[PDB]
Amino acid sequence: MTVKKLYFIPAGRCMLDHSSVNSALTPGKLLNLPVWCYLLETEEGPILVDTGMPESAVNNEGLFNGTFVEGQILPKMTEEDRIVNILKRVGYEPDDLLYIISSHLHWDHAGGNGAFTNTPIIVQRTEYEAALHREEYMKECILPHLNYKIIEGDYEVVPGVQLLYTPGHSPGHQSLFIETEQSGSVLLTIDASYTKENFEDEVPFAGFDPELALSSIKRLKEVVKKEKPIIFFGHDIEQEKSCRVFPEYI
Ligand SMILES: CCCCCCCCCC(=O)N[C@@H](CCO)C(=O)O
Ligand SMILES: [Zn+2]
Ligand SMILES: [Zn+2]
Repeated sequence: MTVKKLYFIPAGRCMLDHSSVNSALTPGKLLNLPVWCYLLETEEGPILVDTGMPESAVNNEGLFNGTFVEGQILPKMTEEDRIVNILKRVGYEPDDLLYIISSHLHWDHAGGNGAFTNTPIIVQRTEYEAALHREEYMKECILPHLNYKIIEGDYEVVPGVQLLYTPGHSPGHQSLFIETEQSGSVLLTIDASYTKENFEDEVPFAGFDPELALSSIKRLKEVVKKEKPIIFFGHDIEQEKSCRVFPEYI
């Protein structure tokens, strides 16, 4: 009925201009933000939520030089942060995983997807379709021959693991509502809100369709009012200071 353990796994970092976490701010200060993956230990097996950054980001802060985000996004990734290495240190190989869940196919969430060539990768149809043509998607995040499990809308992965369709930040973004043995209800917003203030205070942040993103935040607030979960945001430096991280779990 519940997930046995929910692990927060640091998967490197990325510098992002602060105007991407609060659209009102003047550009020109970068923030060193966490990149997360999550590992769910379930009765049916281990499930990995997101896959970190692509190998091209390893020791390559200048990855986005020459692109429309030059100077605004700089990966902070070492060899240790490649998802296969993270998993091996934790105690898994890619073919051990039951599912991969892609919140969305942005570069720091699906950069590791190519490592999983057998495991089904659960991703929203609207996200998959966007990734095929929109400029903000890297080739590494939309590789053609992976075992995609394309879904549409809300979806129950296994008992205790619910996906909530939360488009706006990206065209097919999805968040997770998890029931854990130790903590009960947990909401992982992922990038439906980078920070607590994006969520609680509806502070605008980077997104494909900010209006739609706000509607998804409103939807999540309805879920929160009903379920009273503990809530974790996508790239929140303040919250990171108090997060239990691997080998601790919730
Ligand atoms: C030109 C190749 C792709 C350029 C990537 C554009 C960035 C799109 C927005 C994005 O992926 N933001 C990241 C946060 C900062 O790394 C995210 O959604 O987590
Ligand atoms: Zn994103
Ligand atoms: Zn993100």
